[PDB]
Amino acid sequence: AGSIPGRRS
Amino acid sequence: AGSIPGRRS
Amino acid sequence: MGSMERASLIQKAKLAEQAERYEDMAAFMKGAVEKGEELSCEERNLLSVAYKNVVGGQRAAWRVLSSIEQKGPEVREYREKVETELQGVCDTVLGLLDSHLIKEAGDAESRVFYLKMKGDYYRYLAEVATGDDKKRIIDSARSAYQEAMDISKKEMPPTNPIRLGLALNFSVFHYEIANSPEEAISLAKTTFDEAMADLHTLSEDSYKDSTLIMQLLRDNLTLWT
Amino acid sequence: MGSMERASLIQKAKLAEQAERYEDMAAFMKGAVEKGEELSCEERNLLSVAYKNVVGGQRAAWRVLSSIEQKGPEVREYREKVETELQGVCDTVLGLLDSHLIKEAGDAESRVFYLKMKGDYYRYLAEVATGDDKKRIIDSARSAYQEAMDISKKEMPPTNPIRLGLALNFSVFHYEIANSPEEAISLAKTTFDEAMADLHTLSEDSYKDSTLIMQLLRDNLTLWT
Ligand SMILES: *Cc1ccc(S(=O)(=O)N2CCOc3ccccc32)cc1
Ligand SMILES: *Cc1ccc(S(=O)(=O)N2CCOc3ccccc32)cc1
Ligand SMILES: [Cl-]
Ligand SMILES: [Cl-]
Ligand SMILES: [Cl-]
Ligand SMILES: [Cl-]
Ligand SMILES: [Mg+2]
Ligand SMILES: [Mg+2]
Repeated sequence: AGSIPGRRS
Repeated sequence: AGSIPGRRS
Repeated sequence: MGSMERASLIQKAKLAEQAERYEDMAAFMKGAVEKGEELSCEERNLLSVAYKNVVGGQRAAWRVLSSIEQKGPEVREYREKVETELQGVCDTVLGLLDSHLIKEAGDAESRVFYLKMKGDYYRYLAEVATGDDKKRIIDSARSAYQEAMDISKKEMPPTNPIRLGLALNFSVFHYEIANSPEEAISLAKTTFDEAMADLHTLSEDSYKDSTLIMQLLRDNLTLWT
Repeated sequence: MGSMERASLIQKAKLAEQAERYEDMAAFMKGAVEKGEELSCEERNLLSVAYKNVVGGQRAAWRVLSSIEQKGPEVREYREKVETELQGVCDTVLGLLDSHLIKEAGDAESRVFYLKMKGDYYRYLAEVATGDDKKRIIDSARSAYQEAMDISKKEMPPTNPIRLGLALNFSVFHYEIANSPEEAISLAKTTFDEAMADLHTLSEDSYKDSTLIMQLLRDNLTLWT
């Protein structure tokens, strides 16, 4: 599962 | 321009 | 970095990001934090981006090595070396948060941001933990995320991107660390639904931010259900 | 790395590549070279892969920063920092080649491989050079590539992948460093044509290797013409 990325991209 | 890569990929 | 101006460290962190030099970025931002002043919103993002990218690469390498190890002493020794480096970076980030970012953070946005980071870096420590302190590491992550959740629910709208990213990461904690997949699914669903119902209040740019994170919640729900 | 066995350093270099930890890879291979024994074909490739990836990332970062600089002192200072690091890695590789890989390399395959590396790392130094030694750096690259070319033409078939990669890189040197685009085009064309005429002698696997590098020569010719 994915956590929040550092940047919107 | 491209030089030789480290690996065939 | 003690001899470099705060503003120069911030400027160089931005350059390091553009050059994809994330270890440099993290060192510049550590130096900026150590100047002792609070960080602005933009500066908090630079700090998080830098260390998230450094530890993210260490985690990916640890996972490659751990897989090989599971399948002489060299593989174990090298996995241990990468693991110790990863733990060192997590300890450094946690140390910055404890000295003294969290204690000086009074606004909900800053305090939630830092407590979310604290939960994340304890979660990264928990991913590699196997010893007598592993339960305590998991509980330290849980406690940080829980305090952040409590503040966010009282002080931020349900579409706030920090509140949404916190819920996203805490849901990953429940699923991947705490062996609580039902809690993870419940949190992601309730977060998604409460954000959906608040989108009508947002501008176009805020709508884009909130829906982007809602999609990340949905992506996890699709994987977990 | 003086206390680690040669075989363990080689094993860990292979693991580091799999984990995409190229700085570690380079450090392990430097330690292996410093054991003082010659390197096998596979070990030479590990050494080259490691440092080519490390310096390749430094070059990409230097180019980003140099572009920003061309478009306070911080940008120049940071470009200079990355440049000094890059020069240090190139100096380290050149030092390994000079102490004592080249002098112990008697077979055409090993000697050409190392002289091609020597040309490459002087070429990387030339990319960032601006001072009183810049002409000498360019000539050092030229001289290494030329010696490698002379050996390769006497001792290797025109489809040999090391001979082809050497010609590819020397052609890039002519175009990008020496301001000799016609020499670059001539070398790439003659290399391609002489390899084409020798493909009939090769097995399927050797054919695949030689045609892959021929395509790289063609890609450059298409960009340059
Ligand atoms: C933990 C967290 C959550 C959101 C943000 S952000 O600044 O609003 N931002 C950057 C990170 O990734 C994002 C994805 C989607 C929308 C906004 C963001 C920062 C930290
Ligand atoms: C300088 C050089 C040239 C070729 C080789 S290789 O081992 O034959 N190899 C690895 C590097 O990239 C390649 C592309 C296409 C075919 C073979 C290779 C090694 C070093
Ligand atoms: Cl090790
Ligand atoms: Cl404050
Ligand atoms: Cl600097
Ligand atoms: Cl020899
Ligand atoms: Mg000052
Ligand atoms: Mg020994």
